[PDB]
Amino acid sequence: IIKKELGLEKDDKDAIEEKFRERLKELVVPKHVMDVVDEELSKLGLLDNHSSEFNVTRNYLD
Amino acid sequence: GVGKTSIARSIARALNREYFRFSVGGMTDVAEIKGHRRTYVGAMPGKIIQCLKKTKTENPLI
Ligand SMILES: Nc1ncnc2c1ncn2[C@@H]1O[C@H](COP(=O)(O)OP(=O)(O)O)[C@@H](O)[C@H]1O
Repeated sequence: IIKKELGLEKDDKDAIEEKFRERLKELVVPKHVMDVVDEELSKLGLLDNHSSEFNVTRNYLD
Repeated sequence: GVGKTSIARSIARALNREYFRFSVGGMTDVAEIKGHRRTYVGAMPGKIIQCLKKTKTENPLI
């Protein structure tokens, strides 16, 4: 109850999702790269937080 | 752009069995064929499962 969407509810990866989306929100972003970023985020959610390929994905999206 | 996919669609119509199409182009990860073990949150079935589910048949035209 204390959480109210705090702490464990961020998952440490959807935080990256939100960070990237807000970072590119002000940008008038191309639709193509928009869907590519969506695919990258989908893979981010499809990959664990403790692996090398996930780190490479995070770096590429960075 | 020669209608090959349209040929497949017409064959499916002439065979009364559903139509589905799949893209293997440049894919290297057999995961999309085999999905993922479902253990990982975000793991997904292989596209064949999606095809069979949508086509609603065990004798579709793939
Ligand atoms: N001989 C043909 N008769 C009818 N339609 C054709 C023919 N050749 C090409 N087309 C057209 O091509 C379109 C689909 O092309 P597509 O199958 O995507 O090309 P490719 O097979 O090279 O991928 C269809 O809308 C279809 O009407």
